[PDB]
Amino acid sequence: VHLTPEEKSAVTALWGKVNVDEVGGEALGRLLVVYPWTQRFFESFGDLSTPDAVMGNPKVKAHGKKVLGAFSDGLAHLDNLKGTFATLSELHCDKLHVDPENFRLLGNVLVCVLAHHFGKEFTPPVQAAYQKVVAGVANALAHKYH
Amino acid sequence: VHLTPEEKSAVTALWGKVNVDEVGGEALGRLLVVYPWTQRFFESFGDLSTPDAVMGNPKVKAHGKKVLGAFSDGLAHLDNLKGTFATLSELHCDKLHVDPENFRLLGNVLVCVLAHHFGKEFTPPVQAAYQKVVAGVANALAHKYH
Amino acid sequence: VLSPADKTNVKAAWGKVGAHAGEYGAEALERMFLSFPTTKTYFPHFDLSHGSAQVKGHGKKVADALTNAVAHVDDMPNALSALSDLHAHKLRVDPVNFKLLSHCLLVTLAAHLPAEFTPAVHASLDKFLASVSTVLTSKYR
Amino acid sequence: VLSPADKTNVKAAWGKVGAHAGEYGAEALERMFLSFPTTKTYFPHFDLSHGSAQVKGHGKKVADALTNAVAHVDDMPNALSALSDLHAHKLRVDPVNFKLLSHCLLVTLAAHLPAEFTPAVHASLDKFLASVSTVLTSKYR
Ligand code: HEM
Ligand code: HEM
Ligand code: COH
Ligand code: COH
Repeated sequence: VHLTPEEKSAVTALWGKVNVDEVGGEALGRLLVVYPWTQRFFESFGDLSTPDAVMGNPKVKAHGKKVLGAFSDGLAHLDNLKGTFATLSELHCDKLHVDPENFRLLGNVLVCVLAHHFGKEFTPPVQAAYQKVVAGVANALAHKYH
Repeated sequence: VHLTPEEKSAVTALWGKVNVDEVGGEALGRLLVVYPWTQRFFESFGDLSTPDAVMGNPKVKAHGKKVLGAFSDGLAHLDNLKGTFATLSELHCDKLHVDPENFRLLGNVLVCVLAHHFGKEFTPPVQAAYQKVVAGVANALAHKYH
Repeated sequence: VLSPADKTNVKAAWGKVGAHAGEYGAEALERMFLSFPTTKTYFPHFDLSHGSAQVKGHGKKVADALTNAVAHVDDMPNALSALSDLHAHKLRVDPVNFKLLSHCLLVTLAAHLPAEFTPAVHASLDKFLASVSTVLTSKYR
Repeated sequence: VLSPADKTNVKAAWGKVGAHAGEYGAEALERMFLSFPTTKTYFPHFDLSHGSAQVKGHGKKVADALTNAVAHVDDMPNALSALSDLHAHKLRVDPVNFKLLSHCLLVTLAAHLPAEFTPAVHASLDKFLASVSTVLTSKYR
């Protein structure tokens, strides 16, 4: 995607402070709580019946970390998100059968989690820059659906 | 966008049978009837109070003809819609303040109009080719919004 | 909210659909899978090639539910209660895909009902399919 | 449909907003104009620069309507009746834009409410803003 250099250094600076394991676990857990039909893909994961059960489930936290890890690696290649995520795009279509609308919902939950975590440091221009990035990563992950 | 030569020749073939003035009048009038909030740009145009008033309004007909003629000239440049509609995108943002969701609603009403006009010749592969073209035109007209 | 005039227009149009409801139901599913390939992620267990018995079967089931909703258009929450539990708790289709099947059902009706698909009936049918989508989406959270 | 727990979670969270409701409404609008630039097409007559009195004035109106919706959360169609007339017949805001403001509102509440914006309160607030959005677009057609 196309970020102005002051949007790129807003995204970069904020992300140096993110504990990927902790924010990942929170973003995937809040996805499964706020939009519970996304639990569809995870019934091998255990008890997902209350908010407290989802946020403390160890397989949600482990998977959350896996997901934000691969998202982190895409922040390093913001000039060609489609090439970075082509293999995972193909895997989420052909093998996991994940409706790409789920990537957009996680994108917006991750902006809520960053806002919750960083408070007044997550200013309206920094949010704007992270909304272009998570729309770009959603886009990249949907590209090889067929 | 990206159409295969068999999807390009199916779009091209069917459009050779379109009366652009008549289908324009019908598509913009059905946009204004089915989704009445799109009438907000057009109170300069007179009586839009009932379905029959909308569909017989000569200004709605004249505007539908102008809109669909620019669409038609855009089917000759399917390789480069963004370049072809860049000035019209700027104009619809800066001067006419048209929410780009109106181009996606017009694109879906244009596909129901082609289906009504062409009946069983509008097959499921032909529809799929025209959905890519109208999503591409909507994208192109939304591209220089800021 | 469906106006009484919308209910008259939906009953007239779906009246003409009549016995072809099952066949139109399958055509709309096939138009959905070709036009919007991301909806195929909810049917990985189906043969989705043209004319398969699974799609024609499913088409007939979609169509009988819409016939049930037209017959009870004043009482669609109670009429589709079983179907809104099934999509909310078991299938869990993301709500964005109901708009994609409604558009392909509308396109299929357009292509088969040349005399009946007037502007006002198009409006009323779009509005009816959005109310069915809202009811099937009601109990998701 | 808001459960008794969702209403308790929205009244608690909006209670702790209290007097800052106005300031949080303006911040949510600013967030919406920068993140989703297409929503600026409904405000060509405003100064949308940072700190604008027009956005702050507008923000306070949005927030007072949401405070009125929380107080009347069992009877939101009648409380918000004049505002659904207004957005349906005069402003005529496309319905997709309500989901963009609702997300920005949630981000604003998240940024100002570190302890209250629990995963369960987040769910309840998202359901509440979707119910306000459904009422404000009820009369569009
Ligand atoms: C106009 C709205 C729709 C109607 C009326 C409708 C109706 C139905 C009906 C009647 C069934 C069969 C239930 C049974 O066996 O008792 C069903 C199943 C199902 N629906 Fe829906 N549906 C709608 C929209 C959707 C959409 C939007 C999708 C996904 C793109 C979807 C995906 C499914 C799937 C996965 C099944 C299960 C099929 C199987 O396992 O055989 N439905 N629907
Ligand atoms: C949570 C949803 C919303 C609430 C509660 C809300 C509330 C209001 C209120 C209270 C007013 C002022 C009414 C008056 O003048 O008496 C208003 C006006 C307006 N709203 Fe909304 N609104 C919402 C969503 C939207 C959205 C999503 C848009 C556009 C992106 C929008 C565009 C407008 C505009 C254009 C005005 C008029 C501004 C002016 O000319 O002064 N509103 N809204
Ligand atoms: C709610 C659906 C959902 C979403 C939003 C989502 C969003 C994202 C996303 C966007 C930010 C990225 C970067 C990833 C990245 C990944 N996902 Co998904 N995934 C999702 C459902 C899954 C599931 C399902 C698996 C498989 C886990 C398992 O049980 O093996 C998966 C696996 C993965 C893996 C592991 C693949 C392997 O070969 O082992 C990576 C990494 N991903 N995912
Ligand atoms: C519902 C809003 C709507 C839609 C969907 C829409 C969709 C489309 C569209 C999608 C296929 C195309 C290619 C066009 C193409 C055009 N539009 Co619009 N336009 C719209 C509202 C307008 C308005 C309003 C104007 C100004 C008309 C006037 O001033 O007479 C406009 C003007 C134009 C013009 C004239 C430009 C000039 O030089 O004056 C063209 C060409 N367009 N428009």
